[PDB]
Parts: sequence; C-alpha cells; structure tokens
Amino acid sequence: PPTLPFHGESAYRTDYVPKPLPEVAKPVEVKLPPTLPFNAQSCYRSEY
Amino acid sequence: MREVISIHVGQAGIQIGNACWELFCLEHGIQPDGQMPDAFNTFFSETGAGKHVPRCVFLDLEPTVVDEVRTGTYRHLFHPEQLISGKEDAANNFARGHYTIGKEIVDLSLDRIRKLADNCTGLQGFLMFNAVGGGTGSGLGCLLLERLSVDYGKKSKLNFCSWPSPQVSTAVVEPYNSVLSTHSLLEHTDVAVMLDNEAIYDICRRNLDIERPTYTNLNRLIAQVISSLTASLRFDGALNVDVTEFQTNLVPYPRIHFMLSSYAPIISAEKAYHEQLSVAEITNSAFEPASMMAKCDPRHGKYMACCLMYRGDVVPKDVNAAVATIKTKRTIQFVDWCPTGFKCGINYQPPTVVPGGDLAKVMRAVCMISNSTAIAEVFSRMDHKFDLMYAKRAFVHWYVGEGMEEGEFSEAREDLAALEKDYEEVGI
Ligand SMILES: Nc1nc2c(ncn2[C@@H]2O[C@H](COP(=O)(O)OP(=O)(O)OP(=O)(O)O)[C@@H](O)[C@H]2O)c(=O)[nH]1
Ligand SMILES: [Mg+2]
Repeated sequence: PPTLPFHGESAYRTDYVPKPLPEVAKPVEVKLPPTLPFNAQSCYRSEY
Repeated sequence: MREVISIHVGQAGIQIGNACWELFCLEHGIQPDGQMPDAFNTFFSETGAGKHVPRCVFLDLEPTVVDEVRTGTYRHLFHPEQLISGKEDAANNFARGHYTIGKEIVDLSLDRIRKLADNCTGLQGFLMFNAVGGGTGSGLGCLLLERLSVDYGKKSKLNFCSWPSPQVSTAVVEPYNSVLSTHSLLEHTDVAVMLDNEAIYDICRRNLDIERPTYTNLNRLIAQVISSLTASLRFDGALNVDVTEFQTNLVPYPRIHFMLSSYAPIISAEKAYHEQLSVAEITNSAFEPASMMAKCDPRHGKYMACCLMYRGDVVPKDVNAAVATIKTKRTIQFVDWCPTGFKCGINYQPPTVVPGGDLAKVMRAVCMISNSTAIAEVFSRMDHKFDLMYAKRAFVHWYVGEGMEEGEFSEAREDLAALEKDYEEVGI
C-alpha cells in the first residue's frame, strides 16, 4: 500500500507573501508668492 | 530767538509729526537730508555745514511706529535720540502710561527736552501733539505735562488733542482714557485745541472730495493748522501774532482755554481754479458750522473769541470787510462780554503748495482758533459713555492692576463735571 503524501500548508504558511513596498516620493512643493513690493509711500516724499 | 519745541507723544503723535515736520521742512527749504540748497529758527537749527536738525521729541512706549521714521529716509534728518522709544506699549491703558511704564521713559524725554531748550535764546511755546484715546498718548503724555509744568512754569504749553469722536472710536476702553486724562489738559495746559477724526473725514469727503481718506490724509490738514498758527513767528506780515497773543486775546478766565480749529481754503485742483478763493469766500467757509474740526456745531454755542489767520496775498481792507459781514449775521452769535472778538493776523507767505498730496495751489489761506461755549458738548457725549461703563465697573480691573486706585475714576468724572458747569456759567 502507498502512503498518501501529506499535502498541507497552514494559515501561517499560506496566506501572505512579501508585498512590494509602497512607492512614496512626493513632498509639498509650494511656490512662494513673491513679497508684494511696498509703496505705502511715506509722508515727507509723498506730499512735499 | 524765536524757537518753539514740538512734543509728540502717542502713535498719532509720531504720524502727525511726520506731516508737520515735513511741512516745516519745505516751508523753509530743507532737503530730506537736512541741507538747504533766518526764518527757520522756530523749527530747525544750524549745525555747521548747512545741517538743519528739527526741534522735536518723538515719544512712544511702542517702538513700531517710531521705527518707520528711523528706517525711512529721515533717520538722517532727525537727531537719532530725539526719537525716544520704549519696549512695551501702554496698550490703551491710562494707568500703564501714567504710573507704570511711562516712569522709565520720562527721564529720557525730559533730558532731551532740556537739551532742546538750552540752545534757545527766547522760547515761545511747547506745541505738544497727542491723542487722548489710548495708552501712551493719554498716560505718559499726561505725566509729561506734570513734569513740564513744574520745571518750566512761566512757559506756555499749547496742546493739540485728538479727542474721541462721537460714533467712531477704534477702541472700546477709549471713554476711560479720555475722561481720566482731562486734568492734564485742564490745569497743566494753557491752550487746548480739540480735534477729532470724523470732522477731518467730513472735510475730506465734501471739500477735497477724497471719498476714502486715510490717517495720512488726516495729517495733511492738521499740518496746515500749525503752519498758519506759527506763520507770524517765521515770515513777515501786516499783523503778526505770537503764541503769547494767542493765549491773551482769545483765552477768557483761566479754566476756559479750550479752542476749536477751522482751516478753510480746503479745495483740490478739480474745483480750485473755477472759483475766486478771495478773503470773503474763504472766511465764510471758515465760519460755516460744518467745517469745524471738532464735530461740534457752533449754532448752539456762543463765540467767546475768534482768531482769524489770513495767510497769503491778503489786503487788510478785505480783512476788515470780511469781519463785518460775519458780524452782521444772526446765525453767528457772541457772548455779551465781548465787544471785540477777533485777533486778525496776516502773513505775507502764500500757503505751501502740496505736490502729490491732497490740496491744491491757493494764493491765500485762513485758519480759526476760536473758543466757544459750544465745546461743552464734546465732553457731555463722553460723559454718557463713562457713566454707562463705570456703572457696572467694566474694564476697571485692568486699571487697578498696575496701581491706579478706583477713587480717581470718580473725581475725574467730577472734574469734567465742574468743567461742564463752568461752561454754561460763562454763557449767562
Ligand atoms: N489724526 C490721527 N489720528 C490717529 C492716527 N493714528 C491713530 N489715530 C487715532 O488715535 C486714537 C487712539 O490712539 P492710538 O492710535 O492707539 O495711539 P496711542 O495714543 O499711542 O495709544 P497706544 O498705542 O495704545 O499706546 C484712535 O482713535 C485713532 O483715531 C493718525 O495717524 N492721525
Ligand atoms: Mg501707543
């Protein structure tokens, strides 16, 4: 008589394989608004 | 000889000094560095090779508004310790300005005013500019009057207030700082010109026709007030008036020293050239009861005195004709103890033209510093706010926290109450 060869693979042996790592490369590139150039052009030079 | 020292305190004091000392710079020809490319003696000095240092102290517990003149073009004009600053603002607290943090900056202010008075060979007045609506302008400004009235006793101290407006405040504890600071401007002040922001807003709205004016435009017209005030101290004229004669032929019995300003050749270039801005028309717009720089209608008050300062190509025959037509009108009325009520003064210098500002080229000017019993209403409107707040002891923990006892609130209101009582007593 033959031996029924043991096929069997547990939960811990089956149901996860090493996943590919998540592809993350994205910073928050913020274009700076340039400082709005200032003429609240003062009193002395403004009127006299 | 012929020197006057301006004493700016409060943030509105620096900004009103930026316009006034500007106008004094042009009106004698000083360039922005301080060099002319001796009428100037009231405002500037002579420091060797044409240098012209102004006679001012810019005083503030908050460095921010005095830093913009220290970092703009005029660090090189003003002497760099004539711009005394502090660390913490008094922060709308009369207690902080007058008792707590004003008592460390008051040393540098009096030391510099003393140095600015030692180079004088006959000093006429102290033109103090302030704003009684806030912190260091109500606080340290009051204490500076206490120190000035005790070291310079004979000296006259003019004072251009910026008294709170009726419906416009920009501050909610403003009724406290106004009422509590009356005593500085009642017993330690010889001339108390009462100005407010709304009346300048209305003048800018209907006369200059700037619909949306800024504080810098408000400082335009108040600069024109002092130029006509010190006009006779600097340039020749038919009739001259100095600050001794403003406080003599205008001021009645000594507690009543509260005057109102009304410049009135206010016009801009779209209107200006279409009309004759002669002596008759500019003085009728001066006495008009909507051009007062107070939001205070003279039509329910009695003119006790008036000081017309005509300034330009003004002939004295037209002055005497103009005072006749304003005296024959019933809407303008005077107290019975006043047969003569005008101190006319003419300066030959034309009004200084305003490149790029708001006014236009006018050949003649007029400014009134008039004392009336109508001014008994600018304090009655602030009585109603003070009594409403102090009924529930609102906002008074901020005052008592730095060492301002709860008592002074009551006799500051009582001092203004005797001030009101003194004003209808004259008009009987
Ligand atoms: N005429 C004029 N008034 C001003 C100007 N800036 C502020 N004010 C008035 O000043 C009043 C209050 O005073 P503040 O501006 O707070 O200045 P302050 O006296 O130093 O008070 P603190 O800064 O809190 O110590 C406000 O009602 C404003 O209308 C200005 O540039 N010109
Ligand atoms: Mg301040």
